Amino acid sequence: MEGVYFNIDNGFIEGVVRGYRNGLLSNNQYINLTQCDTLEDLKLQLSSTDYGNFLSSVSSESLTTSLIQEYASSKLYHEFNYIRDQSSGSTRKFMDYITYGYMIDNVALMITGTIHDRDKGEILQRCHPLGWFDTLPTLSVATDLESLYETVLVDTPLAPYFKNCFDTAEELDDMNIEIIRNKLYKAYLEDFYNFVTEEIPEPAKECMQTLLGFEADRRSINIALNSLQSSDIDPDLKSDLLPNIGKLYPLATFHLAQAQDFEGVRAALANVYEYRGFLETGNLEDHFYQLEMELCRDAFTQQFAISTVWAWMKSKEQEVRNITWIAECIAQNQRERINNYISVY
Amino acid sequence: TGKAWCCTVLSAFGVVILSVIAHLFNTNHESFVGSINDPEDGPAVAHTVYLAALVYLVFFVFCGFQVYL
Amino acid sequence: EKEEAIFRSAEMALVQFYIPQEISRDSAYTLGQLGLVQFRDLNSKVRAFQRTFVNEIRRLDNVERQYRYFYSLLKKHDIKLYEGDTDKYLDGSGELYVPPSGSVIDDYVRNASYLEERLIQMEDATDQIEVQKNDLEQYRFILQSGDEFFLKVNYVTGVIARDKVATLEQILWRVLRGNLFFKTVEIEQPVYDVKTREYKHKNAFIVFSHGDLIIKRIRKIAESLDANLYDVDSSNEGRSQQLAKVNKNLSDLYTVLKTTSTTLESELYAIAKELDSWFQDVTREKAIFEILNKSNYDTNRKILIAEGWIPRDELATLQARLGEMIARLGIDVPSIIQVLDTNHTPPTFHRTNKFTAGFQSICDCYGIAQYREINAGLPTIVTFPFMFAIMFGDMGHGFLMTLAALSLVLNEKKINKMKRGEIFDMAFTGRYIILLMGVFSMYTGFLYNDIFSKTMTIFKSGWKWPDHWKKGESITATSVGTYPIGLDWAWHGTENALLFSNSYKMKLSILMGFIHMTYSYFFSLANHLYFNSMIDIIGNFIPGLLFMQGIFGYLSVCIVYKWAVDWVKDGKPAPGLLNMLINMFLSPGTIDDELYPHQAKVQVFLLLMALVCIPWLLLVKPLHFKFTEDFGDIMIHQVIHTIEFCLNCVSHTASYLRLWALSLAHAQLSSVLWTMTIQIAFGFRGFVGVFMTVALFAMWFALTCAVLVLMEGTSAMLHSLRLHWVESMSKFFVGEGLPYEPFAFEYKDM
Amino acid sequence: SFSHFLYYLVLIVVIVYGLYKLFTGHGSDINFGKFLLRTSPYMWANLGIALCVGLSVVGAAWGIFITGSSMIGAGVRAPRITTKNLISIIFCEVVAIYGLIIAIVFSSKLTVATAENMYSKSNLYTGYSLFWAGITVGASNLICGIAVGITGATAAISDAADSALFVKILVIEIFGSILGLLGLIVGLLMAGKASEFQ
Ligand SMILES: CCCCCCCC/C=C\CCCCCCCC(=O)OC[C@H](COP(=O)(O)OCCN)OC(=O)CCCCCCC/C=C/CCCCCCCC
Repeated sequence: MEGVYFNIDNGFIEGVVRGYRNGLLSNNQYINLTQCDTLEDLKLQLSSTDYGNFLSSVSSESLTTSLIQEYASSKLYHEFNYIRDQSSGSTRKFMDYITYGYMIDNVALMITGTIHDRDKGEILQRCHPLGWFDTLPTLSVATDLESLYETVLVDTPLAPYFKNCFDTAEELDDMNIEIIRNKLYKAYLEDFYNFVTEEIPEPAKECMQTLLGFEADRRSINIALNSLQSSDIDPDLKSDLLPNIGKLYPLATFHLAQAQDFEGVRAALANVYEYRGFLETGNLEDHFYQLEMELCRDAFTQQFAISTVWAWMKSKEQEVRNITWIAECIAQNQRERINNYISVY
Repeated sequence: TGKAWCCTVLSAFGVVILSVIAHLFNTNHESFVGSINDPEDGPAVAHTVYLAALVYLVFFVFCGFQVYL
Repeated sequence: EKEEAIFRSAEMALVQFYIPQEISRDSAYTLGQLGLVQFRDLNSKVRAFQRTFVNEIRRLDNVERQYRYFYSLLKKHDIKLYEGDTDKYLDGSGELYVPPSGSVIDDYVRNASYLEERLIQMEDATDQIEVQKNDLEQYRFILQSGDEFFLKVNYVTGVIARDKVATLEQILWRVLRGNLFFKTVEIEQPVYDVKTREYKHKNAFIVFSHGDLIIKRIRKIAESLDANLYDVDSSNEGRSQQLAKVNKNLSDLYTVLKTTSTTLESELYAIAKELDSWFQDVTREKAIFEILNKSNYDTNRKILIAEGWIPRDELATLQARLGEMIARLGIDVPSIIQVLDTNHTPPTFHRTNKFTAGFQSICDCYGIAQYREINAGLPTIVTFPFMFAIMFGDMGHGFLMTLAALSLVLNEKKINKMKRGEIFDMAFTGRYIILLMGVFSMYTGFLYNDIFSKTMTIFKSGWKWPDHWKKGESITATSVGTYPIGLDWAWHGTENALLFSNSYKMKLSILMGFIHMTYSYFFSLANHLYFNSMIDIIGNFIPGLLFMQGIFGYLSVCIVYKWAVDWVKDGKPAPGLLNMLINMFLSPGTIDDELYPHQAKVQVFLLLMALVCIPWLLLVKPLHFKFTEDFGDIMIHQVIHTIEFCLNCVSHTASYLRLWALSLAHAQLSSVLWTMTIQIAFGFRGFVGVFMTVALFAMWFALTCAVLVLMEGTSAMLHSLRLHWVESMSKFFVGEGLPYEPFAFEYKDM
Repeated sequence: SFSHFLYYLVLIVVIVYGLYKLFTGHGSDINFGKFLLRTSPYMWANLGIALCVGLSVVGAAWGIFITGSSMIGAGVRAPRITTKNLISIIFCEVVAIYGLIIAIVFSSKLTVATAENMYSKSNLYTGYSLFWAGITVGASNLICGIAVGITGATAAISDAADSALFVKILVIEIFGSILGLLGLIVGLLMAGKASEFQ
């Protein structure tokens, strides 16, 4: 059963990670930040939290809503690499797959810079540090993809994921790069679905199939709406961008690819209750964030499951996104939407 | 230093324990020679142990001067 | 009329302070010099930034940051930091002194801000020079290498790290499609980076090719990786020519760096001798405002209002010191102090000396005691090392512990001044715990009669062998008398020796835990009679007493009675006590072998009495609550109390068998260690026999001092601790008390 | 796979061997009755005493690293729990004590018997009983030890969340401990009427 063999390898991990969640902020703690006046009062209050002295090195003028997002994120990443260090075996695989989705973003981000002729330093600062690999800045060399592939990206673990991508043009531009980026997630989210079904045991298996199904469904919806900006795209092409694991597959991914307008999308999502009313009312992106937290809140009801590492990151990322929103509103003195923060804990 | 204190306290009680032992073999104390598997001749073993204690006594006085300086 | 606070916690009082706003800053220094007062937080609902002294605290928080910056640059260099008088302020004995001014503190601000502007510039004028330096040395080192390096623009050349030397080489194999011509040369001494702050091994590479398009991609790949490309002319004239220009500028550059680097360090020697006296005088200005931030601030009047706990004995000294403070000032102030009586939980405080402190620091780990209850620290002075010595139980290994600690006791003045590690603290913090674990182990070993696995032969023996026997004939001994003190030495070497000792040490262990448990259960009573809780006596004490005494006292009375009967002479058969205890539950009224008359008529009564005490323990106290949802909370706490108390009387009594087990194990390892090592040498003679006795004794003595004292001592010591935290203290120790952490200044190590 | 293939290649030899003897009129040759009679009752009695204290130590040592590995992780942020959650390590150790009380009781019943009266009604009875009683106490305390470790790894995590919740989960941890005490009782009832070897 669950707890009989889990603790041999991952007992210490589970305890630290469930201590990292108790430092997640509550609704009462977000209010105390809300009624602050300046950023010097926003610093004193997070000292009372589990953030502590993450800004002790910093003076009055040096405070910005940019420098706060940097040191709140950098505290998540040291905690991640600490846990990934202590891990071994399947748990070390699981924690490497989580990082393969952050370097896909950085591949697409270095390349678009070269098309606009910018310096790597100016770009590397805008790169996410969990998606780092040794030959990342070497992608600044060439624009042809097959050049970039053979010389650099073969050694990477991204090599299997470029099969369906050798249709690029001799010249390379924004809308071509985005199509590449979406083919990778299609192959990444299908390899990391089968990996869980084979090696990762229950009940974490049941929970990660769900959490990865939401990541798939969320993309298939955005990729369709972005296409409405475009002039026209063949239907069989979009079929090569939409993954094949969620609730939408197979019935609705058919009717999404063949959606010419917003109404044609609602005709496709109406036959699924989980996603029925997002388009109908309110901001779309907030509806997903509120459903991500609810699924992660339910992963912590379990025990002896390695899915809490996924749940923990996504929770604390949204924590960071709320801090910055509150911080901008304070400096800019706009306080109409300061209560926009998303919290389930 | 500790390289010298070690053989000083060690060889301190080697002089003491081995001498108390040799006294008993010599006097043929029951616990040391009473069983058959114990040695047959008491004082012969004491003669061998009186000398062994002197060897520890030399290490004691030598290392005493070493630490004393 | 000063009280002692070891059997029970000290009595405390709650006091109120009417401080004017003028002398608030000055009074707080004096209260910190005492170290007697523990302040409550009155402004507990106010948010952290809405508090009033927050602006004064940021001026001082910024200063501490600026000082952390200074201590970093120091440690970045080999400078040592000056250490001033840690006693010039106080000696820790509650003495008075006058505090700094408000203008001195405002000078630390502008000074510290003024120093940050200079050092931050002097460091960057230094680092930028070192970058120019490292670039040229690499440009110089490469030129030293000969022409073979340039044998096989024609070529590309530079410097790179050893770690990125294979990654670069693979890629260039892929670009050029095999037509690769690559040479690399190493460097042995690492290179210190100034931004990355690391020492780095490096190499120097070179690449050959003729295509113009192909070089510009080689130059980007090498620069995408951290590599610094350099120009080198192919002639052996253009190399020495450039080399002279470089070795010239480098000689120039040594002087330019040498001047600025020294102008930098000169400023630090000023800082390094007036730093640890500024840092202290700032953290103490912090400390008082936080105290003053716990206080309410009247806007109608400058009176500050505060609250604190103080020991009732230490009150007349408080009134005294403040009377002295007002004297030098010359102000007329009304009575600052008013004693306040209100329902709160005061803090718990026990006065400890050097002898009681280590025993008290053991119980405080498990929990802080409730206000005015029996302390678990007085019994622990004796019962902790005596349980150790039942297990340990040897005159040799105990005499060694006694010396090891008696060196720490006599040199304590020398040791306390000098600085200590982390292991050597606890050996010093418990230097009196180890003294008593040694003395008692010489008593218990004498009774067991074991000295380094052997026996003493002090008295006459109560056993006698036959007048005549022969070799190999199993012989039995006949009784004469009783041995006065300890186990008789006739058992030593005997075939049936464990059958006697195992039976003996079990019955010791069962009797010595029953006394340890009951004595700690009469501390519940002593509390209930001090807080006037009559119902808990009739509810909890009297029923639980009858439960276990009727079961586990009947066992202990029968062990003492069976030992006191001559069964063989009388002709009756001795009964087994394990079966007698089982059958009384399973099959009352039945006996197989009798221990005393009317055995069955008394057993069934004791069974009757225990079963009555279960529901009387279950029901009596909640009914009193109802008679006077909350009634449920009084029940479920009372229904769990019994199912534990009854089970735990069976699992605690069984736990005390570790007294027997760790004793038996310690004894056998000692004999096996003697029988393998020293017993062998005695069977040799000559010079070769003399040498083995010298070699084998040392290995006996070393394994003895390590395996049988340190490894076994630390095991048994922690099992003795368990029997206190889990078995004894469960009977009476409530816990969840508030500690006593007064406000007092101390030296902060930085 | 390989390990599962052998389980199915054993089952197929026991069947082909049973039917060889049966169809040939030799099914009586596979006689379990003689094996129970002719085997020595000291074998059965010395396995049970070993499999009691052995299988009880497996369970105790098991629960100590489920409860111990979570406390130490939880104790990083809440170091105050390692002495409050210590009670879970105590109910896991105590099932080993139960397996050592038995072995004290049963060792008394190990006596030498004459060669003529070795395979008697009473000495066979006494070997069968100390075998299944040892199995009973050992295999039952193996289960009570693993269970209490799972229960007590949660109570460490809940206590680090909030001090109040620790008390509420102990009730689950007490009921689990009853399993080891019942096993001890059942074993003593089996070996109650068993008599030492004559
Ligand atoms: C396993 C084989 C090796 C064994 C090596 C043993 C070496 C000798 C170790 C010292 C043993 C004797 C001292 C122990 C009793 C006294 C302990 C004591 O007073 O603890 C107090 C302390 C509270 O105060 P402090 O944290 O000290 O801080 C304030 C101090 N003013 O108490 C507690 O923490 C509660 C628990 C007490 C019992 C703890 C015992 C732990 C023993 C660990 C031994 C470690 C040995 C390491 C060997 C490494 C060798 C290179």
